[PDB]
Amino acid sequence: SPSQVRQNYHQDAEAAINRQINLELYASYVYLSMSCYFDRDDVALKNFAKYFLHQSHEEREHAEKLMKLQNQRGGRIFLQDIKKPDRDDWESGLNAMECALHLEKSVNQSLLELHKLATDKNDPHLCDFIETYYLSEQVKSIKELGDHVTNLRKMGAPEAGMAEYLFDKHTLGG
Amino acid sequence: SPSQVRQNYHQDAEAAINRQINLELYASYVYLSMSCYFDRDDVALKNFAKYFLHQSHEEREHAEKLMKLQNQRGGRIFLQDIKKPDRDDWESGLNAMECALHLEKSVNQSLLELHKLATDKNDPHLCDFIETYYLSEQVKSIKELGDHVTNLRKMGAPEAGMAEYLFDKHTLGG
Amino acid sequence: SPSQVRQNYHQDAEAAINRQINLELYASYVYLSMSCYFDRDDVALKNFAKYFLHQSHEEREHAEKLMKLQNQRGGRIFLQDIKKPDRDDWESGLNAMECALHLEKSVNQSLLELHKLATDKNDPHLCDFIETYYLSEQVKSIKELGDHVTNLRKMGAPEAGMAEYLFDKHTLG
Amino acid sequence: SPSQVRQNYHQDAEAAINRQINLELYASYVYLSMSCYFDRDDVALKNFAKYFLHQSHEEREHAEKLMKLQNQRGGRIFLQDIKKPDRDDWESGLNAMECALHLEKSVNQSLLELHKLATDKNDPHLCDFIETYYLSEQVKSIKELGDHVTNLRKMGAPEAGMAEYLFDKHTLG
Amino acid sequence: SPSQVRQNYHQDAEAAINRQINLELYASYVYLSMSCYFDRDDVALKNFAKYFLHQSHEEREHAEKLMKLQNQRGGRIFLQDIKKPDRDDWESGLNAMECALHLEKSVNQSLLELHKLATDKNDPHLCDFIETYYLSEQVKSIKELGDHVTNLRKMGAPEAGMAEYLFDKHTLG
Amino acid sequence: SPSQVRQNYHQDAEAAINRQINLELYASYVYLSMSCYFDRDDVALKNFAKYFLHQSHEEREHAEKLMKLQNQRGGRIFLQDIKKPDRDDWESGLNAMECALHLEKSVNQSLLELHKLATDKNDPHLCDFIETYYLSEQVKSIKELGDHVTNLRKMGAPEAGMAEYLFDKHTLG
Ligand SMILES: [Fe+3]
Ligand SMILES: [Fe+3]
Ligand SMILES: [Fe+3]
Ligand SMILES: [Fe+3]
Ligand SMILES: [Fe+3]
Ligand SMILES: [Fe+3]
Ligand SMILES: [Fe+3]
Repeated sequence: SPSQVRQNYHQDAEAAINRQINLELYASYVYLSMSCYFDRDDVALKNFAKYFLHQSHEEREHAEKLMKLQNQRGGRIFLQDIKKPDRDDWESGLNAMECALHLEKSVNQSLLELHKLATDKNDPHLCDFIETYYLSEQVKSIKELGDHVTNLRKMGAPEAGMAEYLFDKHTLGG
Repeated sequence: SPSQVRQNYHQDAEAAINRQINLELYASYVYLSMSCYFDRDDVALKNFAKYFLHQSHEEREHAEKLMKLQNQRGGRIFLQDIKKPDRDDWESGLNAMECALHLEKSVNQSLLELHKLATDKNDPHLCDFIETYYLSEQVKSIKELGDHVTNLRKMGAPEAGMAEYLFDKHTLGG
Repeated sequence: SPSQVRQNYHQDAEAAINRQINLELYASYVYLSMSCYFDRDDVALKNFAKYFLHQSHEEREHAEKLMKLQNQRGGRIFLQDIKKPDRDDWESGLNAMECALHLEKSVNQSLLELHKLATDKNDPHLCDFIETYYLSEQVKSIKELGDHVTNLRKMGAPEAGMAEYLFDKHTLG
Repeated sequence: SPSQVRQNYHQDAEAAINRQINLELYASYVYLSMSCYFDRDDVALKNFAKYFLHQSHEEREHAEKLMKLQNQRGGRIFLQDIKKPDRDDWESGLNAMECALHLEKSVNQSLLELHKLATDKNDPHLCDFIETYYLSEQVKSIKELGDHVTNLRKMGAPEAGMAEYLFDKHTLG
Repeated sequence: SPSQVRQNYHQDAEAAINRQINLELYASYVYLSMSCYFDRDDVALKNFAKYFLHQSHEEREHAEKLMKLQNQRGGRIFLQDIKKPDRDDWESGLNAMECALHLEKSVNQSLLELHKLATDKNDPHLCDFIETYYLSEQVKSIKELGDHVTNLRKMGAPEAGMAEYLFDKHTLG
Repeated sequence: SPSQVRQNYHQDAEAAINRQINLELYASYVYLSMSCYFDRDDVALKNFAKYFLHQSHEEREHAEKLMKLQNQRGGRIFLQDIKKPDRDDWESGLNAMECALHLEKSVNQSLLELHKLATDKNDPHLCDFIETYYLSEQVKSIKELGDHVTNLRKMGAPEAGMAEYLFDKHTLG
């Protein structure tokens, strides 16, 4: 019945990876929607779009790595519907960063509980895997997104329209 | 209020793109699933997996180009749920190619009707856009999957053991 | 009388090319006027000048390619006067971008009508020629101009001083 | 049963491609004959021969590119006899160019008939395939051949001796 | 009020530069009409068109430089209609060279009058500008067009049709 | 009536070359049929396709060299209809090789008769021409196709599915 490679891999941990894979693919789809917003003619911020397009592809990459982990440990992949993002119009550059900040913190919460579940079942490989390739990256993203909000707020976006334009050119342009 | 860049871009075409975007994103999620199936330890065909992963990212690329088209013509993007693949287990190498063959014909089928619509609304830009970047790619990709199914069939897949193993090395290896 | 190389080229289509050849040359002259407005000392926006001068050269290049299409298909070119632009002063960078957008949209409306006639006279080469080299760039340029107008509106041009100046260095530079 | 890759590909389109294939091969054979004529010791125009040899191999490629299309869409390649050229002695450099001009307009006419068949059966892939790789090249080859005739006529060929000799070196060489 | 940069720049000179700008744009637009003529399938002189297109682009660059002068000195550019060429059919290469020689001499005439105008108003910058970038160039152009008209006559154009063909390859190639 | 270059070139040998030209053009056509067959979606052997397409073009090179031979010896090229291949469906990789083997032996027989006839008429140049560029080349093609026929039979083609698929990669790739 079980996979020939399976060893110290609980069936609950297997299910939480399938949930995370879906939650990672959900993140990718949200960031893709954001990118499209800033590429609109009535928004027209290419480096906001380019930034969020890059973030979308990393989430696609994060989803694929869990799928490889699932198969590595002997667990089987089962995919669900990827839900559409909560909103289509994201208003402005600032709001998108704040929705993204919340999105990454939600993903981080799912990973922490996943790591908590991995610890409870004495799964040190899965605890190492989440520690190395995910928890560090989420802390880095959450801090980065927090910085972008901190500056945009100070600059006076979105009321002062010259704020988001100058952010797009300097911070996201290099 | 409406798009200042909009011109001769009928509102049904705008909607037909939104459904076409979801179709290309679906196809990517179908290919992603297939790639991971051959990555399982009880299937273990590396170049089958690597092949379908490439097809998935091309279907992702195709979706993003339609999303760019939507913004170019002054349309507005509205996203739906990306539905899961009809099955989780893809039986064998031959079967996945046959499922991919049929999938591409459904994607092409939609594009033809999208061209038919675009021709009836007298939109030469959207007609040439589909002609240039999609109909050529679909006919080429269907022919390719037709060739693979043939070779895997003649070789005796999947009951004959070396059929898919040798095909993974020779044809899908390079 | 008819040319040795003439085949499936309707006389209505032939004349429609010459009208377009004039419209492309007119668009070039409009863009040359715009470019010079920013070259003025009391406007002094050097990248707005480079931008519209480049568009002025490409509209000439578009006009040159339509002329080449006329001779390829055996039709005869008949040039008309080139009209002057409807205004000399363009006020600001934003206003010039908004005018340019309407110009490109009006040129596209001429190209769309030209494609219609080709379909109604069963000329597939002429339809392809317009599709391949013209409609693609119009939508692309229109979209680009739409972006420039959107950004400038939000920044607060032309009444906010640094709006157009900074746009000059960042987007156009 | 039909092919596994077949979709929106009519029976008349499939069969029209087979005729179009034989036409391109026939044209290749015509150009091949022209080329070998100028290699004769009593004609001896090397760049006339090398020019028409080049047009022979490009037709062969056009014929091979249709066969590629035939297999992609799920149709099947039925071949036919390639008819010998209507004449062997092409007389002069001017006459061969006039005969090639006629031949290229005939092939272009057949591709136009093929396009409206593809248009009638709502096959946009076959319409684009013809638009992209054939119609545009046929207009160029007809125009190119027309230009060559026009010069040779003004030079005074074939009565004028150095007309075809110098055209060989300058325009073709 | 006068521009901040305006100094020793008379309004008649300002107005005459704008009339010159139009004449430079007219000169350009004439050359393009010539270029289009030689690209025709019944004329088919490739380097003739090459030559006349080059002159069109240079006359365009001459006008753009005169516009830059207008803004440099403080003047303001007022554009006018660019009149169409006084004929559509240019008949021959020899005739187009004679019409071009005629054109350049007329443009030189205008600049000679623009120079004395500047001389009268004691404008040493504008006198130098015209001497440096225009008067020397117009004499060079007229001399070159003199040479081609001369060479084309002595060769026997346009009755000997091989003459214009060989002048296309050897002098303009 | 006799060509200025012609010497020791019997008119039977001239007529025989014209038949060989047609036979080489036939052989080129048969290979083109075979190549296209393996490019079908339901066959899908891309290197078999490449192998026979290469032979088709080398048969055209053989034909063209014979056409150059004809003009060198003052003979005149008279072209006939290129007959269509005996079949459209070539069945399998094995069958195509055996048909190719039969074709190369048919062509070789026609060459040996052409050489025999050339030896009867004491035409030592024509004998050497067929020895140097055709006879030695044919023996190789027949030997090479002999190997491919043997290996496919040994592997158990086409009944064993992997036979021709694997032969496609290792031998022909
Ligand atoms: Fe993630
Ligand atoms: Fe796709
Ligand atoms: Fe344009
Ligand atoms: Fe089209
Ligand atoms: Fe052709
Ligand atoms: Fe000038
Ligand atoms: Fe041979």
